Amino acid sequence: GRKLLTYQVKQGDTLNSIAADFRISTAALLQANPSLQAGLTAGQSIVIPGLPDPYTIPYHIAVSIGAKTLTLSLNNRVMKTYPIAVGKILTQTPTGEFYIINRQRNPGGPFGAYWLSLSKQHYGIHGTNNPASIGKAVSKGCIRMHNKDVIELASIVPNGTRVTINRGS
Amino acid sequence: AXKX
Amino acid sequence: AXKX
Amino acid sequence: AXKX
Amino acid sequence: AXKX
Amino acid sequence: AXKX
Amino acid sequence: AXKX
Repeated sequence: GRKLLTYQVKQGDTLNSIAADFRISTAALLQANPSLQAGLTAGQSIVIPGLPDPYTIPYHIAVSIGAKTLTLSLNNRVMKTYPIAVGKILTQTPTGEFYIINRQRNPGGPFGAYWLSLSKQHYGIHGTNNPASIGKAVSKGCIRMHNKDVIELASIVPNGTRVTINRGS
Repeated sequence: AXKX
Repeated sequence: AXKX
Repeated sequence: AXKX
Repeated sequence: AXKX
Repeated sequence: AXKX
Repeated sequence: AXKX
């Protein structure tokens, strides 16, 4: 048995945009889900080739927008809580149920050592070159954490990890 | 959306 | 967010 | 659905 | 998933 | 334009 | 998660 990730799509999201945002092959999407080439079925759980099952992952990331913090829960038990930075785009999602699609290791630039690609380019998590910008709200930036925090997270959590971006209010 |  |  |  |  |  |  090969337990893979399952993403739920809606009606309006362009297939090309989905493949691009997910950084995956468009052909692979049609490979796992041959119905996509015909039409976008809203409410259907599509299979993402290369992504593991998000329930098998014994790590739950509970993001709190109003508290600007990331609650890392191991086996449904809170293990650590680190301060994070969120943008106006993060306040949009009330539930924010997203999964990690891939993780970039050492981009060379001021990305913060590591880059965690989520199911949305503006809802992704990464470090930074200025830790003073962490813990507060930013204009239109993505989820930012400390250099050590993202390193710790990338070591504890794998791929497909369920990040729940809750506003808290 | 986007990225960094 | 986008008629039908 | 998703549990064991 | 699913040849098998 | 955004490899990895 | 989340029921419609």
